[PDB]
Amino acid sequence: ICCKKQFFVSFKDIWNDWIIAPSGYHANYCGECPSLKSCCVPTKLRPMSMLYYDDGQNIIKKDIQNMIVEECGCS
Amino acid sequence: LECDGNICCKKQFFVSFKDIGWNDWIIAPSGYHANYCEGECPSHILKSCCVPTKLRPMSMLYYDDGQNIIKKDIQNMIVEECGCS
Amino acid sequence: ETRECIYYNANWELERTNQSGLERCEGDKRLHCYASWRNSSGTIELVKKGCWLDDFNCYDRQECVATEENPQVYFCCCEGNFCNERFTHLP
Amino acid sequence: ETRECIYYNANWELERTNQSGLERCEGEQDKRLHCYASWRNSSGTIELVKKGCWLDDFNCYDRQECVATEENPQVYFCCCEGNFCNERFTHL
Repeated sequence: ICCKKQFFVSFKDIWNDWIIAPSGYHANYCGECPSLKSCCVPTKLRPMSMLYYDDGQNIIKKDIQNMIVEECGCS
Repeated sequence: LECDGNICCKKQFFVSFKDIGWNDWIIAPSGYHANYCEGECPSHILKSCCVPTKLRPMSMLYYDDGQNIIKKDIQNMIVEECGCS
Repeated sequence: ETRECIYYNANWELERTNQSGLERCEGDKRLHCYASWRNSSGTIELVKKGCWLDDFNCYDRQECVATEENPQVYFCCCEGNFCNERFTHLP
Repeated sequence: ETRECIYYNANWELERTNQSGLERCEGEQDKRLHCYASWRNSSGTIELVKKGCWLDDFNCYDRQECVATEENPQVYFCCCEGNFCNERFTHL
């Protein structure tokens, strides 16, 4: 049955020099869905704040949307 | 990706806020794009459904309870792009 | 470089905002501007003005115009910097 | 409840923003609201980069003081919860 697993990621692991903060984020991922087809997809999302660079030493801060998976469900 | 005619399509549908009952509390716009993702999706390697892969916001001018006008850019109220799980 | 508009917050004080000046929009998709006012008994009371996000009803519209006939809050949309400084009404 | 925080933008001009003052953080229904401060302590002199609201991060949880943790970065950053908490910042 569809389940919200908690997967956390890193930035040097993938941007460590690009993104000032945070260092990483609780990302999470989505289980078994029944019969019309059903896949365990994300149903709820949260934004996350970021302190990174613009393009050429320009620091920025914006609340990026749909970057964290809050609650999964069936399609 | 388009959607004219099979595969993961993004159907484009408009909605009047009147046809839903919200025309009274929403000043602008008069409606929005209820787009959805319909289409067959290849096989994995489990399964794959045609779901949204992209959401865009919409600007609205509406009244809140206290009868006072707000203008907010409502996030994720428009399905922009579809893809397979 | 891309989009800048006239700003105006009739309720600026409680909302802890500027009462006016100019707002610079971010977004590639189109960037518009709006203007909301009241036309009740020979008086035009500004409600709001600022940046408006990609509304098709606002495309290729160089002039901010209210098309609706008998509204309590008027509204006009437009594409093109500071285009919302001036606003008119038809039907 | 409500949350306010000291605001700052060293580049307020080009960006067309107030240079400082408070910023009320409005957010998600039941989610927490924090504050941030970023700067560059490179010479022995401190440079305010930015200061503002911040949306639910875990690095900010239950921290009543804005403390920059990472050692020797080009850009220091600190996260805290509780109003105006970002006015005063430090490194550790």
